[PDB]
Amino acid sequence: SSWSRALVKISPYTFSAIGIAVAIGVSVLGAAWGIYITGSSLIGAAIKAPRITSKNLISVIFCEAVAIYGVIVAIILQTKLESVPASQIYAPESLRAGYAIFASGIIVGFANLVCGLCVGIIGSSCALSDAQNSSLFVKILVIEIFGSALGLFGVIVGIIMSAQASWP
Amino acid sequence: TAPFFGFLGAAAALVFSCMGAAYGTAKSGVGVASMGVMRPELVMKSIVPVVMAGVLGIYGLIIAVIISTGINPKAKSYYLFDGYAHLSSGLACGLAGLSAGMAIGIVGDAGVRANAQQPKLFVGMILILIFAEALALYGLIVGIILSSRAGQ
Amino acid sequence: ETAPFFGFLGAAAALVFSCMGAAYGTAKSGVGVASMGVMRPELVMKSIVPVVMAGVLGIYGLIIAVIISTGINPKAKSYYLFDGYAHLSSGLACGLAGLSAGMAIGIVGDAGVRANAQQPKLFVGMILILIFAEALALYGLIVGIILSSRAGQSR
Amino acid sequence: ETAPFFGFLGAAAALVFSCMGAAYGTAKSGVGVASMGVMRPELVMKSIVPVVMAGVLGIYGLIIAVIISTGINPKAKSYYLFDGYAHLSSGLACGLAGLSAGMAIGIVGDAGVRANAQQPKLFVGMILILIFAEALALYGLIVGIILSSRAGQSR
Amino acid sequence: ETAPFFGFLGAAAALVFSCMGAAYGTAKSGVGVASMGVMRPELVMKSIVPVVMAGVLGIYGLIIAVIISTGINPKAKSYYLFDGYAHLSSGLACGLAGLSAGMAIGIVGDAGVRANAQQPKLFVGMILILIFAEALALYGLIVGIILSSRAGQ
Amino acid sequence: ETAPFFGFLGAAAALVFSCMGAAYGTAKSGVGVASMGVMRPELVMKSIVPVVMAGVLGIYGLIIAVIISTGINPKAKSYYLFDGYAHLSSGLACGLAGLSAGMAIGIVGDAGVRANAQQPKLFVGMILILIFAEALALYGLIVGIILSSRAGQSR
Amino acid sequence: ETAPFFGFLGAAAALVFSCMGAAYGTAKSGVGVASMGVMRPELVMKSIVPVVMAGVLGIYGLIIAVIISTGINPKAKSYYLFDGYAHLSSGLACGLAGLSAGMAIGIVGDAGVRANAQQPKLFVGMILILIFAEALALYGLIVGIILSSRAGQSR
Amino acid sequence: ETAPFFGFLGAAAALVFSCMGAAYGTAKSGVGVASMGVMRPELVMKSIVPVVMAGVLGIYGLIIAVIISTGINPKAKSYYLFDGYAHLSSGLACGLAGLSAGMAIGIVGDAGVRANAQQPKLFVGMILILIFAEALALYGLIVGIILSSRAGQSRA
Amino acid sequence: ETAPFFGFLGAAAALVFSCMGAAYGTAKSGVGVASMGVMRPELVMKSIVPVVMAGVLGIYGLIIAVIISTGINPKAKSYYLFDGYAHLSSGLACGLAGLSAGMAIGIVGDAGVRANAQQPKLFVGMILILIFAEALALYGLIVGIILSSRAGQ
Amino acid sequence: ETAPFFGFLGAAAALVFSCMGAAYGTAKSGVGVASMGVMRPELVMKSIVPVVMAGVLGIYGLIIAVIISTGINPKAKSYYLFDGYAHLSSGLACGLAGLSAGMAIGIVGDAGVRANAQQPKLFVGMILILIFAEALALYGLIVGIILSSRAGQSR
Amino acid sequence: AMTFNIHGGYLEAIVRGYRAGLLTIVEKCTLKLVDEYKHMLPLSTFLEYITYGHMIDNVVLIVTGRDVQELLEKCHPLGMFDSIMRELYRLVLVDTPLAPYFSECITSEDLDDMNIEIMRNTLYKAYLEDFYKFCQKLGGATAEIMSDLLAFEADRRAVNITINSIGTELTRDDRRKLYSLYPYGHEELAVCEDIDQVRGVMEKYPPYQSIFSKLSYGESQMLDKAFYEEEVKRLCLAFEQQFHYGVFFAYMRLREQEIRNLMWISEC
Repeated sequence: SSWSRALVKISPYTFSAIGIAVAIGVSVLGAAWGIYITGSSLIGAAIKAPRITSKNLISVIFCEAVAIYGVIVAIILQTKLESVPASQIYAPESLRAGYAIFASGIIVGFANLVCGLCVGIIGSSCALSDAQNSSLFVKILVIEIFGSALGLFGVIVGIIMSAQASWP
Repeated sequence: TAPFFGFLGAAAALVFSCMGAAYGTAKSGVGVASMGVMRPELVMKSIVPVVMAGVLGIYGLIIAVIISTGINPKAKSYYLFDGYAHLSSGLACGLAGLSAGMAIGIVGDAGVRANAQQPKLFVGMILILIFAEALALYGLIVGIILSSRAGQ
Repeated sequence: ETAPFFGFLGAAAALVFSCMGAAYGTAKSGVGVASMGVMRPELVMKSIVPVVMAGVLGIYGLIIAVIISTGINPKAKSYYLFDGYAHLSSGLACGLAGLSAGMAIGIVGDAGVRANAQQPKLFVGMILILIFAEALALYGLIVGIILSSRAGQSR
Repeated sequence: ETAPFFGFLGAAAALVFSCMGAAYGTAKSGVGVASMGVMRPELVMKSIVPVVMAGVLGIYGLIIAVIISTGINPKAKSYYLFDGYAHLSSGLACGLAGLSAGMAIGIVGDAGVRANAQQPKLFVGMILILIFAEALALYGLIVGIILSSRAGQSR
Repeated sequence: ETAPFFGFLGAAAALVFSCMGAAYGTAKSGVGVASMGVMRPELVMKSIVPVVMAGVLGIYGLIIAVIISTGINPKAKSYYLFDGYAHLSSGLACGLAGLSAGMAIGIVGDAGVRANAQQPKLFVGMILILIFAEALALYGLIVGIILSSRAGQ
Repeated sequence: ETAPFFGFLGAAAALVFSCMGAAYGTAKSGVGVASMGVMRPELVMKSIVPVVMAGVLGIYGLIIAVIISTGINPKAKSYYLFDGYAHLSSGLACGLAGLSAGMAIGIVGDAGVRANAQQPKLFVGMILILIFAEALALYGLIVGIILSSRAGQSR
Repeated sequence: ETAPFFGFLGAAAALVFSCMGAAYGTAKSGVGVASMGVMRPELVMKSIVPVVMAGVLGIYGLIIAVIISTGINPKAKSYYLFDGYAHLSSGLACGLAGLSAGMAIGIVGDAGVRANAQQPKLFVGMILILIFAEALALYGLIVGIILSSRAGQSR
Repeated sequence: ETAPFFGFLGAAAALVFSCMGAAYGTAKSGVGVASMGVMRPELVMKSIVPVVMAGVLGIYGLIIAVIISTGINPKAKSYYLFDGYAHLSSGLACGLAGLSAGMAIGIVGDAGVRANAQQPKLFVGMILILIFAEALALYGLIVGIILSSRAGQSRA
Repeated sequence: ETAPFFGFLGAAAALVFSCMGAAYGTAKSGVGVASMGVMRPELVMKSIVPVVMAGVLGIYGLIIAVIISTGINPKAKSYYLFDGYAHLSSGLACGLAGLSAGMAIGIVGDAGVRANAQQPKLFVGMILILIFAEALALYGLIVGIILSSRAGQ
Repeated sequence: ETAPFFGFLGAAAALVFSCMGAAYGTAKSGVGVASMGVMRPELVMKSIVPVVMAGVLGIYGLIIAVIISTGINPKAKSYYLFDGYAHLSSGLACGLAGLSAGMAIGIVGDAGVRANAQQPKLFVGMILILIFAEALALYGLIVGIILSSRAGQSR
Repeated sequence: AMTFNIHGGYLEAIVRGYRAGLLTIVEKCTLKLVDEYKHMLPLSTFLEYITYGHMIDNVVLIVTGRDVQELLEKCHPLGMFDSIMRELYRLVLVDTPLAPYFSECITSEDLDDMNIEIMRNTLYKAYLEDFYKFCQKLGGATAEIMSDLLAFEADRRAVNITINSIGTELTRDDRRKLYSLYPYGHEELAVCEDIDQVRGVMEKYPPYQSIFSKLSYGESQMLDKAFYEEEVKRLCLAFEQQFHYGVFFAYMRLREQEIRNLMWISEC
């Protein structure tokens, strides 16, 4: 009863800040996990030659691109913040803007982390294969480019979601 | 806002379905590495499904972009029933999409094993992959119905 | 309103649960189907069929949501919320029935297709066994949406 | 108003749990039958009976669910809050009893397939064991129907 | 008021839990009986008994649930809290006791299938153990019945 | 008021926990008895003693729970939460003590049955151990009696 | 007021936790004693000490619970939160100490059962460790006495 | 006015956690000593040390509990609200320190009892490790005393 | 109002998370280095990159915490629940990112130690990988710094 | 009103977490030192250093807790919310950092104790690694002290 | 399979590279494989179980009793584990899960482990304990392959029993027990007492079936040579080299098969 009515009320600015920051944090975490997987793969096959190291460097470049996308998302969220006056932080329009910003951050960061993990696993398998067969390098680069394209698609989704806020 | 959050979740659920299918794409690529270890033609053949799976996620991103374009809440006011309907339908679509992505990853691993071996039922493996992709497309299409099912 | 909200929640739960169970069964049966196909291409054609059947059952379960979208009518007169909760219950029952029966069908079809490598007639037997539960899954999933559409009168 | 929503949810639970029990039964029976067919393909037909029993239990659960879903109209029958909750209870109890019966029937069916690999007299005995196990589903359905009728009696 | 709702829910829980415990025990006893029949058809006949003994618990639970459902009636008395609470608690106790007894009966049934495969006096001891488990189930059912009979409020 | 809820809940919990502990003890004792009978059918006869002790402890817990429950008479005394709280506490304590005692006594009885199959004086040793374990049930009964008295002490 | 809910809960919890710990310890000690008796009857006779420690812990827990219950005098003492709080604290301390002592006593009993077969001097020494654990439990019980005496301020 | 419930809870919890940690450490040390038994019967003196450390930890816990109980005097300086929470904080700190010390002491004592059978020249090192471990419990007792000290000032 | 409490909690969580991540990474890297140094002590002396990365992570966490603490000036700004909530969330996200980066870097260095023990080429490769990980950590630190700057407004 | 009470609770939790981390590190170092002493008594004497480091970390945590306790002063300011909040945050951060650093240093020392026995040369680098690990905790303690110094929240 | 990416990737990659690298002389190859394993020292548990079997062999060599130390040194240090007569068997039981079962089977120590027939039963018990240790990997596809190999070994042992060990007076129930989930139950091959009759039943076993084929060499042979073709097939099972799983034992088996092939080639 009373708790049900209470649950509705929330502070939009906290949600906006969470959308600004947690998405970048989760993207960084996913990129770190992918980089760790790639580093483990490179350590496994460092015995033979550094071509697998070059492939892992391409994977790390993809992770750095994901990190740059997260940084750009954070900068946009800093810019995308509505007027949201300290006094006027209770309007339903402000709540809608906060919900939209939180949805944008959730869609961005989670997809970025999933893409980073996928890229890390694919890069590990690719480094193993490149260590196995010298010829097979372009195929590995294809999977790396696919992971980078997934990250770029997530970045584009964040860019589209940038124009969401409607707070006063 | 509760209706804004409901519609946003309705879209982000299919978004998370695409993100989950990215895991099946990763599994397909992992299998593709071993498949192409045998031969580079098999490498290209197995890599193509990974590119297709990534294109599926790109399409999901495009759908999310369309949702963001339509995200304006001034045009339509959504009540408790509307928000609940949108969120539930989106969640069902996302669950279907994630399940399809997992099945696609399993089928991709099996096809990678087959390509590592002789061609044999490569057509059958491609048919199974096409069935998984068709399930994913059916989920994506069913998402549009709930997206358009709003208003008085 | 409350009744359309619950009705739609149950209708979507129908599709979600049915699709989850059907996909789990599809993966289970497809493991054995791929094993049999790798064993011999002759059994591959026969063993391919159960995977397509499971996929079709899942697609039907998903499509049942589109039909149930008209089961609850917010644009129509709002009756008591208990009618919408009844629609929710019907949808949840349909989803659970589809999930359970599809999972069972696929679990059986896993070993059925896997053993089909030895005997090709085992592929036919496994197809029959899998269909025996896939039909029940699809029937339950459809019947739940049907009940959700029907029970909306509320006297 | 509390009555019909609760009772419908109970019908949903009935269908869900009956489906889950039939799922366990069918999955176990199919897993056993897949191995059984490899040994003796002729004996595979005999082992199909537990699958039929599980399907019958699931059909009974679905029928009970449809029956409970019937009568949702407030004017059609008197439904006090405790009466609708009693209908919910009937549905949930019948469904859970069917679920447990189905799981036990699946385990017994796997054992019966193993015994079919063994001397067929053990399979004949396991058939009676499976029938005795399946009788529990009918008992639970009867109890659920009786309690649903008592719930229908209301003021 | 709404307490008879909870009482009916408790009776349903009694039935469901008793059935679940009894059927789990029956499944274990059936696995044991299948093993015994694979071993010796002579042991097969005796090993059938624990399954029926377990199912007796489920039948008793169903009967108790039916009695509890018959207990709830608006004509008999107006809605009240104490009677519904007592009925729900009695049902919960009966169902929990039945489920525990069924699990114990199933474990004892598997052990007794092994023992009958070992020796006949071992089968007699297994029958005694099953009798003790049935006595425990009967005690739990009687306690639940008394608690339900304490329905005055 | 709500005191009967707590009292009946405690009465139910006592019986439930006592039954669970008795089940655990009986299962362990039955496993030990089966092992002894397989080893030596003649020695199996004496091996039933720990099972009898566990059953006696379970019955005593059940009897205490029944006695505590019978004390609750709403017509006898007006609504007072003290009596219900005391009854609930007595039930909970008695049930927990009975469950722990049953589980421990079953484990100890299985070990002692194996040892008795090994050596004869081990039977007397296990009997002494079980007599020691009975102290938990004795303490539980004493606590239940004290709480029942405190229930009447309410004013 | 709310004193019965606190005091009764504490009184039940003390006995429950103490009985559970003592039961686990006695079960471990009984398993060890059965092993020793299989090894040698003299070790079986010696291994009685852990059972004595477990019984002492159980008796201490029962005594603490009895003292707490006797502290409950609603007729003499006005309903205060502090009065029930003191009893709850005493019960919690007694129960936790009993459970910890029971677990430690079970471990020590298994160790001493091994030692008795290993060497009589080892068992004689481990008796000192068991006594130290019992002394720690007694210290906890004594702190429980001060906790009970703290209730004197409330009236 | 409801603070004394929290104070009594903290006072009980301190002793409970300290006793639990001491019991765990004592059980570990006893198992280790029994394992070291027979092989090194002369190592009874060495095996006695961890039991002594566990007893010391238990005694420190009991002392902290007694101090906390003495702190709770509602007759003078009404407990108000800070007294109960301060007592709870002190009790929690003491109990946690006791549990940590007991676990560490049990592990180290098991290791030392294992080392007792062969090369007993490391008895001095084992005793040093045990003393360094008990230093944690001593620091916890000191912290609890310091916390209990501030209790009186909050009355104003 | 309660904004200073939220900001202090956020800063504390940031510091704790950064410290925990740095500790985990340092522990993994140190275990790997100790394992690798057993074979050839000469290579062990070169294995100081784990110490360098651990120190870098710790310093970044401490700097972030100090910056967040400096932002808490009640005399300068009366502050608002919005501003405090924003600052706390920003700091917590920065700390979590630093912790994840440190854990990943330590996990990589664990195998990198054995790789360096194998050959110097693997050593310089692991050095480059750790450099990339430290660059990611520095990017997270810069993001946290920018977020703290935003808190001033 | 009661916020500084929560601050004092957090201050106590700081020392609790620091003690837990120090105890874990000391246990690991003790296991390693026991192994080294089994190897050679000479290595045991040089291996005491990590235990001293863990004790120093624990002492630093205790000092931080004492400083926090000194921070609480009724005569300083009236009942204020920020005093509890800042103190609790500082205590929690310091305790978590200390516990994590202690666990990491314990693992490192456990590895290093085994490492040093085989080769004494690597002990120099192990000392530097442990020093860096302890310095991380020292930096965390300084950061926590900064928050404690941040006391004048109001006016 | 994300667990491999999360941790253990480097060791798995190194093991896979060592496996792919390998496709008197046999002793040298086994010593090189042992050195590679030592340098390397999930899949680790499987490699440990394979080494446990190879050490059960060396223990049965050492439990008996002739330059036994020299013979152990000639064997690979993986097979001749450094950690390692009734006293000899008891000492071998420590650090080796396979040895205690061999000691249990050999009640008379060396006498009950005679190389003629008794050592066969002792090594069968040792292999049963090694299979239990492999099963202690909590299952898996590699565990399934190990179970299939153990079933093949049990069928070969039963076939060799019914062929020749009947003259050695090994009891049919004991020989079936000596011949070891799947290896445990082989009543079909033990139903036929006659050597010719039991050979067909043993070949009817799924591990023996479809691999031995004509089996001019193999099922006709005694000891554990009946499933020789099935052993090569199981080696070809490792030729799949499916990643993200435990194949260290498969790598060791492939290296041993390569060493055996090199020995069989011998000169030219």
